[PDB]
Amino acid sequence: ATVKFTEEKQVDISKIKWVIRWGQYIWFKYDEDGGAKGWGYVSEKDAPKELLQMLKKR
Amino acid sequence: MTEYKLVVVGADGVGKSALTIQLIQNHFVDEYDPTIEDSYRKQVVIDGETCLLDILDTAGQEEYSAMRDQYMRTGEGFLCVFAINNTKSFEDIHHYREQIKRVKDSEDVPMVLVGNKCDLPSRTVDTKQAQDLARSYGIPFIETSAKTRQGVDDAFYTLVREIRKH
Ligand SMILES: Nc1nc2c(ncn2[C@@H]2O[C@H](COP(=O)(O)OP(=O)(O)NP(=O)(O)O)[C@@H](O)[C@H]2O)c(=O)[nH]1
Ligand SMILES: [Ca+2]
Ligand SMILES: [Cl-]
Ligand SMILES: [Cl-]
Ligand SMILES: [Mg+2]
Repeated sequence: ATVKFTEEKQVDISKIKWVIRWGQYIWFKYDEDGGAKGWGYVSEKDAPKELLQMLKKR
Repeated sequence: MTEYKLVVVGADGVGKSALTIQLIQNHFVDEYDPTIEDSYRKQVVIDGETCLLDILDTAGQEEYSAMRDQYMRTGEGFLCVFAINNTKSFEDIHHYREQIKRVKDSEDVPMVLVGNKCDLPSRTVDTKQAQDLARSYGIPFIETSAKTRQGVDDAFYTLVREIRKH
């Protein structure tokens, strides 16, 4: 599925290439989408489960 | 099932990680992204046989030479990568090869020569030089671009085909 963030924005989970949890938020980078790579962040509260599953143990 | 123990080697910055991450995750490793040494598994179908790729993405500068040798001892086949705009990395190729043969103690080690960054306009290692080198080793040569994903599947699969030929 997709990740909603920020100017709302949706990026498909397969495009997330890097992600960590810090300071109550989840921080991620993603591949070319609409022809441009980029970053985002979502509060740990509103984070999709398959996003959170990409995090390191534990 | 049958697992293939693949080892990606080559000079620093030739695109070992970019090739491996494209194959495994369909992302492009740019200059800001992790390129650190790690292993990756992927199940694939090659010529109608399902198999598992167990891929070691090695460091350009390996910390322990005896560790690197033990990597090569375990490895069943090797992607020797250079960048087509880096003559040193190309000259570094024979180096990796001899190291692999000496450690393996064998003449028929499965091996594919990979010329990466073929998307770039400024080439300094033409196809003929690589094909010639590859010819003298008796191994295939594959041109890749981890950026555009050109030849990524080809490089690794051709390496598997090489192992299937002993
Ligand atoms: N234009 C272009 N740049 C590429 C290509 N492959 C890799 N690069 C760039 O080359 C640089 C190094 O790539 P990388 O995959 O990190 O190389 P590496 O061999 O793993 N280096 P290391 O030994 O330090 O781990 C990065 O800036 C990357 O984006 C390619 O096919 N085309
Ligand atoms: Ca095996
Ligand atoms: Cl990025
Ligand atoms: Cl095997
Ligand atoms: Mg690397």
